[PDB]
Amino acid sequence: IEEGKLVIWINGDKGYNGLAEVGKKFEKDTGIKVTVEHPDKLEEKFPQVAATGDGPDIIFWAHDRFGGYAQSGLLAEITPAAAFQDKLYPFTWDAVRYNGKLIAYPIAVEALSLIYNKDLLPNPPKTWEEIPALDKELKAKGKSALMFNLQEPYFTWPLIAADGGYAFKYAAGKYDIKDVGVDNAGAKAGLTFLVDLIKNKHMNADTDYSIAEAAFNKGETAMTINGPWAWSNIDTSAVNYGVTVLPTFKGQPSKPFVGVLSAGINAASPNKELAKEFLENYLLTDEGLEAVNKDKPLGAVALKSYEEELAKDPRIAATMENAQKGEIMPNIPQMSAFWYAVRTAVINAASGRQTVDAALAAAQTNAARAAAMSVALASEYQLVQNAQLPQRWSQSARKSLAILEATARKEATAQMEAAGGSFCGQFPVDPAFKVLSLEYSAPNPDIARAIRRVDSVPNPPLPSHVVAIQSTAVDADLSLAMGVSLTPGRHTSYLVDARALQQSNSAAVAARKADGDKWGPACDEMFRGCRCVTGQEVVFYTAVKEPAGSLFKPSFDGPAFRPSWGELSGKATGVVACVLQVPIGKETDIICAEYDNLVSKGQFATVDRFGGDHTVNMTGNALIQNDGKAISKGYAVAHRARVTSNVYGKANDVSLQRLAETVWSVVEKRLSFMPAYRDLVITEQGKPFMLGATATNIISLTENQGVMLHLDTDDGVWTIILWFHRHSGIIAGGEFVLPSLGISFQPLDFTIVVFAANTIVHGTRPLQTTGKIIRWGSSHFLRFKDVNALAQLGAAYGVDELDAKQRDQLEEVDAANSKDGVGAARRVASCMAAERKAAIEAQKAACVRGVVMNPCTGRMPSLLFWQVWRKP
DNA sequence: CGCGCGGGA
DNA sequence: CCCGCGC
Ligand SMILES: [Fe+2]
Repeated sequence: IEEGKLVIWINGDKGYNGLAEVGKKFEKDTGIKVTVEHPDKLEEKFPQVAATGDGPDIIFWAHDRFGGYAQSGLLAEITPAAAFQDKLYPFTWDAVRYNGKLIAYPIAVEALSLIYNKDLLPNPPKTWEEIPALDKELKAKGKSALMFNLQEPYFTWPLIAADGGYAFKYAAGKYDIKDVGVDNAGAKAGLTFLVDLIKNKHMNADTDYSIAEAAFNKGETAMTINGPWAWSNIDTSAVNYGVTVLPTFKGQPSKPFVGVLSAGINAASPNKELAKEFLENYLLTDEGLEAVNKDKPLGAVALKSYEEELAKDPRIAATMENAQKGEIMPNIPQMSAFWYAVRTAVINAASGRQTVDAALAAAQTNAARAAAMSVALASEYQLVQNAQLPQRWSQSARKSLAILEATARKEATAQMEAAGGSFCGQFPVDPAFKVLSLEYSAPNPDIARAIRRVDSVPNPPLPSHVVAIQSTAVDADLSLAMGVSLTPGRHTSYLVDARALQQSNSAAVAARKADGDKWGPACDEMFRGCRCVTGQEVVFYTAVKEPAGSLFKPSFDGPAFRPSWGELSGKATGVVACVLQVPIGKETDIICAEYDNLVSKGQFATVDRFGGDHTVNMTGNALIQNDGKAISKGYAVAHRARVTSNVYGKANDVSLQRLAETVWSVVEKRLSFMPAYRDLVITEQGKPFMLGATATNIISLTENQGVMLHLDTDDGVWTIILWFHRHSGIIAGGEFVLPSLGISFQPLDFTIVVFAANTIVHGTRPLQTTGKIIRWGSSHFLRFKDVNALAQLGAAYGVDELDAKQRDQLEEVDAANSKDGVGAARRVASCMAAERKAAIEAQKAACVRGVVMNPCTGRMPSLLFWQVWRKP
């Protein structure tokens, strides 16, 4: 977020052009440009981006999400004068309080109303109790009294809550998540009346949003229940309609949930007073709100002065009436526990699968349990983010390791003297040069060997935010504190300022976008500034300066070591990237052999990534839910091979585990933090769906492919990429590029990079080849959605039962196809999918997890094992 | 192989 | 919409 400016995020279904006009008028009076954007997946995008201290200055969303944001410290406290607060209705301010603090400005107010056909029903009923008799009349006329969405409890809750239901008890400025109001007599009475309506055929238990909307807008039912978003559609129809107070139940008003569109201020915003002034003096005025409202209607409004104007529309007046008789929707993330439990209870009670009493008894206890576990997982997440490696660092160990490293440097120097230079395998390594193309030979059936630098330029210098560590003492400090043990005397360590790293990340994605999401001139310009580390073994540590926001979340209350280097004091270090050079031998034989076995046996699924950026082959423990009949680990070819093999059903599973474990073993010898990361993030329920004793569940494979610069947001904390070559020839380009670290390299005999793929922008330049040479690239990574879904399937059916279910589902689908054709087989699979989906959601509702994940971002931590350094 | 159908959200 | 799947 740039100082002296305002950027606003607001959903696409809003009046952003009108809002942009208010910005226009604001820029005119102040000189401060206001840019209005409507990103996709806005509800998810804001907490993900603001968690890194970036994103908009102002966010527009339903107030209920803003309590979760406040828990995460994403929002600035709002400080309106009492004179300003008087201009908005008092209950709208209650909607934007968290822990006694105002956290947003209310804008608009929405709630469900009763919508009725004036021609079928000139005087709509005041009571729910009237509706049975009224439906008898209209049934005689070939019509019905009432149709509304019965599938979503947002819609049925106003009746259920009328006589006493509630979500969480509110008291002393806080919701008590132990106190759920789902199982009291009021709730029971309301749901009973609802199910009696279905029991007496006045409503259909299958009625959903689309069925009700179509029936009301076609003149077939006299009433529906909907919000202001539905008025447009009714306005295109022939129906003469009104909007009024919801019916009472037992003389009490129906209690719809109230949603308040609100404007929050990013805690990481340099422009908080500019934001406050724009919101208080430009938007929250009649002129302001009208400009927005003319673009797309706001519905009811929080500003008393404009609401008095709008309320001349009786539909708006009714909205505010229903809203004032309703309950503000609780603004805490545990509402998800509430929603799932009540949705289940209403569906079961409407289908007779449970009595009303059993349905609500179980929703009550289930919602409370899920909300409690939700809290417990949030606190556990803080422990994993702040976890520390087993301590091997000390001042004595530092110094001894510094001696051994200094000895190894002399020995490597002497060995370089005796050989005439530095070599990685057979490849001559000279850091004075950048390796732009190079030759490989294939003298035998082993892997092709990198032999000769072909095209080069002088090697660009390191960027200024990246520093090679010269001191063996500092080398030993970081090695012992971070669980990195690179080849003695034959590696280079680097320190990278965390703030510049983040700026450079953003510049790299800016360049990729400007190029049209490809390697074009802007990405090339950055590549020309990257320093080649081809043939080197290196590690990059980032240093986060103690806040006296950010992408990185070190705990500066954790234990502190004394650095030999004074400049680390007041900072935390983490490992962002490491490049290894694996000596060809037994391990490389095993790995290459498994790739060959899996290719020959057709076990890779071929997919396209990033539109048509490149082609990628995948294997591993996927769960492809797009495949309706998938109910076990692996791609569809893997499911099939277990049944169709006439030798050994698990053969490809053995191959995959050896492949992941062998790559993992090679990496773990150098990076002892890797098994610590595995042990920390993989749950007991996730472990059977990893590949062996690793943090890998998915493995990719690419053949002479470039890849645009990007981040892998849905993967683990660290990712492993390797390359190996087949056949001889010359490759130009194809470098792996880490532009925010300012480095690139050509993979040689068997280069491996281990890096934080969710937070370091990276990519592979396109390549050109001469001869038959093939560069095979492969990522081993954690794709957490698959392990979560599989862990959930495991909890629902039993881990070992998945193969049996998978075999049965394959057989039942083949049978249908062979008997009744392709369309029948697709119908069997769709049925399987909905059965699978229901089971997964139930386990997901029970907080069953394969991996630990950030509750705020829905992703894995940006880094782990931060080490604080302090030198008094 | 292409392009259909498909799930989840 | 997308590091699937099957006609
Ligand atoms: Fe990647």
